[PDB]
Amino acid sequence: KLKVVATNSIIADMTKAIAGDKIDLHSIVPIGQDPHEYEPLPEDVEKTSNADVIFYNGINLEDGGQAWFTKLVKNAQKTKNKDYFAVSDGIDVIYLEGASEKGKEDPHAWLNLENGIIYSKNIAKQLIAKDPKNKETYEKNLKAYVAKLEKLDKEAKSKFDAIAENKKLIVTSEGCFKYFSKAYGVPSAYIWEINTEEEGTPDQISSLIEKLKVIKPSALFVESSVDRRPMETVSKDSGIPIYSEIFTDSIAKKGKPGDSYYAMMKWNLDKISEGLAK
Amino acid sequence: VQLVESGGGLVQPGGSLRLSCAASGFTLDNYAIGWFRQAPGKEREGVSCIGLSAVTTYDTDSVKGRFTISRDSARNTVYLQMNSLRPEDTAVYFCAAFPYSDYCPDSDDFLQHRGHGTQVTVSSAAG
Repeated sequence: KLKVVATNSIIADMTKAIAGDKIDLHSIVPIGQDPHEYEPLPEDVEKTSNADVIFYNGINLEDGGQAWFTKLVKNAQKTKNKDYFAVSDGIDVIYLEGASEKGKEDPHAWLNLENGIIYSKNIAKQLIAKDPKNKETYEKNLKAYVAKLEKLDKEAKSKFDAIAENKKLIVTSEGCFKYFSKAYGVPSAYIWEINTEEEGTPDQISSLIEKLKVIKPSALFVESSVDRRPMETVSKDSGIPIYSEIFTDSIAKKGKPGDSYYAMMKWNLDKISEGLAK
Repeated sequence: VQLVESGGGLVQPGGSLRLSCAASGFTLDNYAIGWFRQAPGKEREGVSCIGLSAVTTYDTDSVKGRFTISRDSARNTVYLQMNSLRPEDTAVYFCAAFPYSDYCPDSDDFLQHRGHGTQVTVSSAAG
């Protein structure tokens, strides 16, 4: 008997994974939508107004001036760390290069399990304290969720270290896989940077093609929520084939590949490893 | 990735039988398995579902508290344990697989890889 609100599908999965069925969920940003910006509906205003706790990633995902989340917590009359809690904290954080930003953060910390664990522990920390005598199982579900993520994190690191220093490269469109690269020993290469930039211009396309002409991944990959035509040409006008799709923005719907945080990561980790290994 | 349901056929009311869904194709480690049942006269129901992460969910209230889904990856087999069976449960049970997933599609959905099911009924079971 506790009202909880998640700002997105990844948080909602990590939360459902901790409570099983004990707490009352709401996930504000739906599958396929970008938690980066979404206009809240009256339904989101009321479920946050009646919330006991609200969780969000922040770290320049949804915690700025025009960020939808910020407006929601004030026109709904709420306060920080009593009503709402940030999750992406304690993470081995990447500051956005930011030539035009000069001191802001990169939100994609869930693209590795090394930090994915932190998110699940932080969601649990501000849920257990808030549901004390009914806590019971939350501690177990956390140990298990983390144990599974950690198992996989360890499998992933090994799978990458065993391929090649000269083949390992994550070739993406939007360069959101920065976190992936640190945890797993493999740098990314992008057409464009995270949402500070424009997309698909010739000075981005030919820069990525030069790197492909110079170093040699066996495959290129595309994101779930993205227009594939740009990558399609860095592959076809000059390059190696596209092998699979990879998950970034959200959790897939049930039965589809990547329908849980663990699952979107199992998919990425297996498909990226195979694309470069082969 | 080529499934058979073994398990068992009919029992008496109050009985218990374990259904067993096993792969004769390729590695079921990366798949969610759901059991569904289709009655001789009613719609398919989700019975239970075990995911990639070995997380489990139960989809139909009519069977909750009785049915259990579990896995043993050594044999690529998931088991559905029935308990305290009643005539309301007589149906063809079958399993299906869904890739890189923790959760099953709706019972209404076209299912991707189902096996030929197992007819399970509940009755006198002797002269």
